[PDB]
Amino acid sequence: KRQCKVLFEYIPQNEDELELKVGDIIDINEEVEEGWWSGTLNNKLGLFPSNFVKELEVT
Amino acid sequence: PTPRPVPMKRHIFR
Repeated sequence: KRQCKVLFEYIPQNEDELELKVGDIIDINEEVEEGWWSGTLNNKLGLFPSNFVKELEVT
Repeated sequence: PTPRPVPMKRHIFR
């Protein structure tokens, strides 16, 4: 898997976004655009801000 | 990269 850890809380600003809590581990799918990744958290697929996370070593 | 708790502008919706 490719994964990241949430560094800062993020309240979704839009309906297609994930809510982020510090220390959440997200399974990364792809980059939609600079700054914005899709991934899965607690069985939801959504978009999240990439500068709120730290990518982890693959493995 | 430095992570900072400011989200980038979005252009692609979904």
